[PDB]
Parts: sequence; structure tokens; C-alpha cells
Amino acid sequence: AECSVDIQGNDQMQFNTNAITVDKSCKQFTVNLSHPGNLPKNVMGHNWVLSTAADMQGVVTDGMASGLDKDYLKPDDSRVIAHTKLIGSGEKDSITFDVSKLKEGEQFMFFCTFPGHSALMKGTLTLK
Ligand SMILES: [Cu+2]
Ligand SMILES: [Cu+2]
Repeated sequence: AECSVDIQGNDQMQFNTNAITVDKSCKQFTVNLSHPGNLPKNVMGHNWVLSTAADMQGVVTDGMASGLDKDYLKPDDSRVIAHTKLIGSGEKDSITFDVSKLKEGEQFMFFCTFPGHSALMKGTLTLK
């Protein structure tokens, strides 16, 4: 089974997927994030941040408060399971994380933590 996904965030605050499936036999999983828009990082930055569903609101809230130089994530936030860096127009970032962080049946959310973006830029991740 494949163990990666390619995702885009654009100038309209849209991800091109709202649901990610990680195959149970994967030991690592890779997320390839790209920004095909034209707007720069400081006004339309996008990251891909993963947490349990219950933790998302907290991660997003503290994140936005943390500011651009911290990629809109609270330092040493143990609620973040895995995340890309924050990127603007024309950039791309890839992260690979351990599936051992992803328990069978548990509910996970991915989202962008750039201010205001998470309402429209979010989706589910599950291990099947
Ligand atoms: Cu495989
Ligand atoms: Cu964003």
C-alpha cells in the first residue's frame, strides 16, 4: 500500500482534500504540501498540522497567538502529532512521521493554523 499524500492549499483558503486515509500496514506516512496560489506566506501561509479531534481547537487557538515566526504553533505543543512547516505561494514542504503515533479507530483532524484558516482548511485523518 502507498504511504503518502499530496495536498495543496491555495489563495482561496482551500485544501484540495478534506479526508486522508493512512493504510494500516504503513509504518511511516508522508505529507507533501504545496501552495499553488500567488499570495505570500505572511498573508496566506498554509501549514498542515495533525492532532486528535478534541485537541484541534486548542492547537489552533494557541497557534494563532504564537505568531508568524513560530509558524503559528505554540512552542513545544505536545498536542501536535505531526506537522509541515508554514509555506506561502510557490513553496512546498514535505514531512514524514511514524504511524505508531496513529492508533486504530482514534479520530484525528488535519488543519492549517494560519489565522482564520482552520474553519475552511481542515479535514479528517484516519488509520484504516
Ligand atoms: Cu505498503
Ligand atoms: Cu492556511
